[PDB]
Amino acid sequence: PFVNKQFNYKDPVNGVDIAYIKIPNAGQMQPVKAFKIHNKIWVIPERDTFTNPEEGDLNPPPEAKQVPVSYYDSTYLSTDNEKDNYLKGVTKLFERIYSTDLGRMLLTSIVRGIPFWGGSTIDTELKVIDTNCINVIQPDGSYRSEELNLVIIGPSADIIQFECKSFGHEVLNLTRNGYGSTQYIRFSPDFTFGFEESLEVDTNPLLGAGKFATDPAVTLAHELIHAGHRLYGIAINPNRVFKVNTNAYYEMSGLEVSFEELRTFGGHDAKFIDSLQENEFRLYYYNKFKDIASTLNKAKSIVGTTASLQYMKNVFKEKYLLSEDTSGKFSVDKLKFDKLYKMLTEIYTEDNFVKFFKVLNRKTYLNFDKAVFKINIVPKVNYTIYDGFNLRNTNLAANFNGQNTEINNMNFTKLKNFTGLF
Amino acid sequence: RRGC
Ligand code: NA
Ligand SMILES: [Zn+2]
Repeated sequence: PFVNKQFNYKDPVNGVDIAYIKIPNAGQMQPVKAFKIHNKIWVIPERDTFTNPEEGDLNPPPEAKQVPVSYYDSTYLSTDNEKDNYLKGVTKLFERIYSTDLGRMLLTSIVRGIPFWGGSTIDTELKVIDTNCINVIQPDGSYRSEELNLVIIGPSADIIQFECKSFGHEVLNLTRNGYGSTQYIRFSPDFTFGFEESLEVDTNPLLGAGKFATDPAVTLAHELIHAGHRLYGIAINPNRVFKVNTNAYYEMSGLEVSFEELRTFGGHDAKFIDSLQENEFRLYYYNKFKDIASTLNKAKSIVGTTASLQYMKNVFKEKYLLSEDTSGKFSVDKLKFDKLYKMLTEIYTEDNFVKFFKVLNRKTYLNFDKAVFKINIVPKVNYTIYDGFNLRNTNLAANFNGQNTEINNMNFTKLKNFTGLF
Repeated sequence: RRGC
């Protein structure tokens, strides 16, 4: 299993994989109970009022002001039972993802994608960037710094606004310079989205109530794919967008979708990014990798004592798949770079995960959500690692009946309709 | 992110 231990929210802290921690949000905060579910990966069963000190208010704004696709509930994830269920739900989804070859590949890439040690001012020393770490309270009450790659945390005010967040740098654009940075994914396994089986209906803002439910494993995988891009510092600048001209409703509103999102979805959506620009990005990141290789060449000493210089240089040799000549200098091989870049951007996509999970899912990112449902994937009678909602040897096994909210209605409670509100 |  990906998660060797079946944590319970109330398990006593041990200061190792169950502990009170603080994140480097450049601000003050009371420690929060966190769980380390796998090497380099932690889960914080709390609403995220930490990564952005300006988004610490969960209370729903006036009914008069609150956009279309959004859902508020200041009380969600405030009780120990909810946190216990949250932990178990997130764990189950990691197992579902890991149970597929594609998921195993993605999670392996994520664990190997340690954020680069480029926090030093002297080019002759390798130093970690502290915002790619968390402070763990040890048994003696003292804090120790631990590097990590990924944190799954509850959503902020808008419960369904799932996304990847990471701490920036005063000068370096860590998610776009090949360095990478610790990724915090706002996510909840307790809700999901409703979509429509007919493409003409799903991509229309005035039609459909959301007959089918999105499998939460796909939603989490989508965020993990973004995390992968960001951990390897190859995310596409959000200002690079596609002026949607394939959907009259998007067009009439001049809506634009970032290339990063189209890439992440994959399939035909990825084709909206022309060859000219794809080549531009590819060369840009190849050069960034070259800079990382040269920085490693100049590294003559290492700061700290958490690992040897040789160990860390090797850690990044494996991450970026660099080559090493007779002398001992690192270089970026074109074939190896293209292979890794392609793996992270074309192999790891939402569309491919749908193929592996054998689930029904939106056929494109360019659609309109229909509704949000409350769900509970923890009980095996409701959802499993192997089949999600479409439980084998039951009436829900075929035709995605488990995702059909009308057939499997006991597993979904519609909380809000979005159709007609755009 | 999910989008529209
Ligand atoms: Na929208
Ligand atoms: Zn996204």
